[PDB]
Amino acid sequence: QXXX
Amino acid sequence: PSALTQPPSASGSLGQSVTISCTGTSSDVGGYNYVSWYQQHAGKAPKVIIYEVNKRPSGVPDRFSGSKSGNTASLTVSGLQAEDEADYYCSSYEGSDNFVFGTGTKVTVLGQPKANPTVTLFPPSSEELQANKATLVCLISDFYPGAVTVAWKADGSPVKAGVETTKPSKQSNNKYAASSYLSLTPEQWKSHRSYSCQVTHEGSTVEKTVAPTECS
Amino acid sequence: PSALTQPPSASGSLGQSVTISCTGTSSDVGGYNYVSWYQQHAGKAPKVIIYEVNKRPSGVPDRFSGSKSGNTASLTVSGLQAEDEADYYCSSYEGSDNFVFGTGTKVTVLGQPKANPTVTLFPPSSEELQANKATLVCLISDFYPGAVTVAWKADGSPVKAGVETTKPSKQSNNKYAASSYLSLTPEQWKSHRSYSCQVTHEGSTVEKTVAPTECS
Repeated sequence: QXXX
Repeated sequence: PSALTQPPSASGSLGQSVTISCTGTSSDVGGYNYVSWYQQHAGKAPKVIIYEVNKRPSGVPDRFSGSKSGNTASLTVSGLQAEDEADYYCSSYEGSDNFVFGTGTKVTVLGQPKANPTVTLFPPSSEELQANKATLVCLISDFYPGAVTVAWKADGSPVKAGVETTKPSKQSNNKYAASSYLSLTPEQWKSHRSYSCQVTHEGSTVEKTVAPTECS
Repeated sequence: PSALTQPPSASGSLGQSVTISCTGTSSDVGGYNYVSWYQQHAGKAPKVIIYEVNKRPSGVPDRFSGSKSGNTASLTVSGLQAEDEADYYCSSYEGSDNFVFGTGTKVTVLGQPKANPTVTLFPPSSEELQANKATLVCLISDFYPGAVTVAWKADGSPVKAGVETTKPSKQSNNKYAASSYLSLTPEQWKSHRSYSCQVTHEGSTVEKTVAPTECS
């Protein structure tokens, strides 16, 4: 989730 | 390089609970609040059930639980649902734009009830017959657990020819489906009194028949 | 949520370049970029290989590339190797809990000729109608690579409900079988003009069609  | 450390297998009793740990490093699980838990059911797509350590996606099971300690993140499945049978993978940020993944768990739901299979036998389709082929299907559906024996017959005699039987696969009701098919000439079909599909499961044997006794 | 459209199988001879697509629906893959690709080797866990449409993570090989025109993202393996056999998955991080995942693509290094499936569709038999039950079956066989998309359509309009599809199960001839089924109320069966089993396999989709009559 990207997350990042 | 290396990954996150997960256990293979982690079965709760149906209704109870199962926890899956994911143990990593000071650089990964141990250094950020970006721990992601995924489902992924046999053959389907991976599904995020937990982002950022303890955050669920909107319509995620209200008792899928996330918890970091040190280098250990933990998913608690509570209210062990049958449908919970799946693989569970963890992941972590890991410095400058990386993302490492856990080895993966297999979770089981101990105490699922047996189910003997529905056996639907279908004759040569109308259409297919026009095109000059005949294929019988034996649909073996909704059984549990995942093992069956299909043998076919022509007037009470084994046919080893032109039968082919799919391995069983879980269905959205976590029971299994499977099929057996027999390719014939319309000659074969129309010259033999009855073809039978004999599905054996857990000592039980259910046998379905079909006759070239369909209007047309 | 949703699923992002990927192709069923995506196969190449050892050497060629191959493109996988993920076609989204505005929201998630549709003008918005957290489009990421994961490689899912047979039985191991996901490894993200391309983050943010075209960027690749530390330790991924240059022959992997990503792209996104409008509603489709692409990955291209340029110089297909044995170890490129895996399933690939796309995804999109919206802005919240529910990051969406795509459907999956079996990348296959070809070991035989390609086979496009023989879709056979079966109507609910008269005996079954007898018991006041109706199940349709879509036999998909003699195909390779062993990955397909099934889809259903009631009287033109797509159908989600009473459906299950099996995993490709390699026959004795190493071509594959798979089947899909729809169970319904007999009246449901008479509530429509026609039903379609629609299967996607590499270059060719094939859609077969049944209809209710009144034989007995």
